Amino acid sequence: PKMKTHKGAKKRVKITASGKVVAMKTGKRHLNWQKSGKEIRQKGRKFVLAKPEAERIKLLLPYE
Amino acid sequence: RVKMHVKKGDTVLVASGKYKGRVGKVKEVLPKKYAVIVEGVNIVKKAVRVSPKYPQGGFIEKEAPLHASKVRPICPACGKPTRVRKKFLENGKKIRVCAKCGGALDT
Amino acid sequence: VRKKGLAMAVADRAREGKLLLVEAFAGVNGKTKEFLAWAKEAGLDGSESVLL
RNA sequence: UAGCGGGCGUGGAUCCCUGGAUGUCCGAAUGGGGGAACCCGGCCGGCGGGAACGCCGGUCACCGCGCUUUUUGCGCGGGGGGAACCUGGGGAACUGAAACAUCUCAGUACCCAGAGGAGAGGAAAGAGAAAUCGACUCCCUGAGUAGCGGCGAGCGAAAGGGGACCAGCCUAAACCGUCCGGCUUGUCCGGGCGGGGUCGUGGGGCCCUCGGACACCGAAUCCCCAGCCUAGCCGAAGCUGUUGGGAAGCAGCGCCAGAGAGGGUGAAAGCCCCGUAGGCGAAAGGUGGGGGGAUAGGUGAGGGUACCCGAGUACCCCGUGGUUCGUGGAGCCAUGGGGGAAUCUGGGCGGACCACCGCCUAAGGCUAAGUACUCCGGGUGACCGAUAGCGCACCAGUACCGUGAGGGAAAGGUGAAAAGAACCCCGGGAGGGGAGUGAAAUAGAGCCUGAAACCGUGGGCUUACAAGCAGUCACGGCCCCGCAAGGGGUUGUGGCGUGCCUAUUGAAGCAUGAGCCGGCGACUCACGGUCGUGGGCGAGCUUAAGCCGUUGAGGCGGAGGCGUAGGGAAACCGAG
Repeated sequence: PKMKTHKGAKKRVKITASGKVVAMKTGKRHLNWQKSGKEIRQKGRKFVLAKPEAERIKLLLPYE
Repeated sequence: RVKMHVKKGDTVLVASGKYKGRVGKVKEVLPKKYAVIVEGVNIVKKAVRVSPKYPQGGFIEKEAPLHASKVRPICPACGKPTRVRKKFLENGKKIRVCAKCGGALDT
Repeated sequence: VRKKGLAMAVADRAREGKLLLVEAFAGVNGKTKEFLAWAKEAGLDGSESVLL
């Protein structure tokens, strides 16, 4: 029956409604202290593509 | 139920294929496997020397049966499928407009 | 699509010329030879089959 | 299903339809039994002469529910099966997560039990955001959405709306009348029975008030009739010649039709036989609200009082199933323990909970309809033809496997029809040689077809000094087809040559599969996605369930999904 959208990556990723899957930056959690603002403002967003074609698929049915 | 045919043991022609157009006699309805023994299929069996009923001469047969779908009605004419009517009382089966059941004796 | 279907198909028959809508059929009781003589008169023959 | 042999019908048998009848012994077995189909027995009654032997018909085990003076007992039912469908009572493991315990598989297979054509369920402490609808089951979209999770695998609903279908009510308790119980006779506590009422601007009670009224509606119930099934009845139109064993096929004319569906008729028929369209049919039985008589039975407004509205319950806690909820802030339902209300400012819910506003009246009950399925009747198919098809085409749940639970085969066709082969001959028979039969015995009796691997007999070429994945290229010998030219074949010699498949860095490998052949046997589909493609469409597309029609006949049905705005997780900003 109807394939199930993967609730997970659905609950945690973006793709601009043109087809370019663009995600969210990590390595940002339990660090911060000896680090600097450079890593801060950089640790504000992310990118990606190529295998996020397979991920663009994994989204599935409602596309999104 | 309705093994019933249309042929009666009286006298009727034979539009067959063996001896086509042979005058069919008394007919003898046998049985419920659509067949008839008219007076026709004449062969001879190789019966043994059976001393009682077949003395020192045993090689003989007469009239063997045949198929029932090999005959057609008879009247003062020819075959042609029979029409039946309820006579109000009895049940006469006059022929194709041409009269009389083909068996008669008060019908 | 299928609307045009009928149209196209039916209308394409019309391109050939094999067609007609009689006002009312003369054989009024539904018996064979009525429609038969009727057909021999209405441009019919025997070798031609009738989505009638 | 033959012979022997004897009967019966137009005083309408057989055969089909119905009702009853005889219906032994087993089996829920049901008198007691017992290793199933066997062995005993009591009382009512009978026959043999029948008091001892024996039969016949009668009668008898248990549970519940309802009556009988406990008593003697009377009463209706129960209990068994059942392929699927069905509601509850318990409840797996393999797997997925590439381990694996949360989870999943699934409350799924499986065990119990019971219920019936149905059930299950079922008239609102509902559903949920608007002063919205209004029992139940079903189909659809909602939507893999909302939720859920080592936030992994994965699991995963409800409102709304588009339709099927349509159904409403039995009561307790308030109060009252009676018979019974007992009691600390008493203006009494419990019970059986009738009246009485049924709820959301609350409903009635009781008295008082309005005027309460012919009527007005009318079952799930009563009964009957059209019909429906268990058998049927009838029913359209042809010959002559012709080859052939046999015509239905070949020609000549003719014909029925509301019927040219099909099968069969020695093969290939609209007019041969059976039948097809159409038209009628139940004496007896079963089935039916389709229509109606009839029946149970239903309907009002108002003041006061201050009576009752479902108790080991709701409510708090604890241990918790189900649901999206794996316990999270955790709701509602259900319940095992413990604590344990009230009778309408009463109660439960609006997702912890308090405030404001709405929803509905609990803890007793019955309900058809559309749902679900295939033991079964008929009907059909871009279903199969004896390794297929159901396991079982023919006597398949037979053989035979094993004590056992249980396993589970094989095996079809002569012809139109038996005409199914007398008589001679050899022979113990068997089986054949002749004859005779049919169109034909190359259809000869497990007999239409008869192949392959396969074992024989005749003939042609070749072989007894010779080293072989067995052939290949050329040439000679040869024998037989050939008009020519050539062709088959066969091998006398010599140049060349390490089988097939699988597996491997890599095989002749002394790695393996394989004796040989016939046959059976493996990349499909169901949902959705996704790229490319053929077309209708155009900022537009297309309906789903279903309904109308159909007898391979289609159209209708815009709920909904698709598409134009995205960007921030969000509020929301807006070609920004």
